[PDB]
Amino acid sequence: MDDIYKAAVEQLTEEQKNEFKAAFDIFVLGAEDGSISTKELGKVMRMLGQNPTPEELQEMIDEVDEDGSGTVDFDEFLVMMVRSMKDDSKGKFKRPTLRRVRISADAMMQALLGARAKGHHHHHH
Ligand SMILES: NCCCCCNS(=O)(=O)c1cccc2c(Cl)cccc12
Ligand SMILES: [Ca+2]
Repeated sequence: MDDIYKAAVEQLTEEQKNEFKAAFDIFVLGAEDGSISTKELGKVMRMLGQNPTPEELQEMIDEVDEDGSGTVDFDEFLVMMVRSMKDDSKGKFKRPTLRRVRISADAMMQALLGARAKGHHHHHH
């Protein structure tokens, strides 16, 4: 959990936090810990059209899980979304060998939000 990523979470207004909070609750649907785990990840990813395995699911969480928690909480959840945005938005550093996982974090949110097709006002974009 980098300070920059942490700041990004706090940089979110009440509406922004509320919107993400809703996704978090859904993400951890049935979660005993309340954090996004492999079980929750698999279900969420399944909706996105993915079929990752438990080992793969844990790896994903590990991507945003810097504390070695093993699960993605509210902090990691926002960080994961911010991480992707920060990349295209900035993409500073960029280690060698290139980066993998072209999965769109925004795309996942759309699946999680659902809304019977009409996910939020289309005018918002
Ligand atoms: N531009 C960097 C993209 C990284 C952000 C997304 N990472 S991801 O492995 O594709 C991913 C997608 C959806 C849910 C995830 C969760 Cl819940 C945890 C870790 C990674 C996840
Ligand atoms: Ca954690």
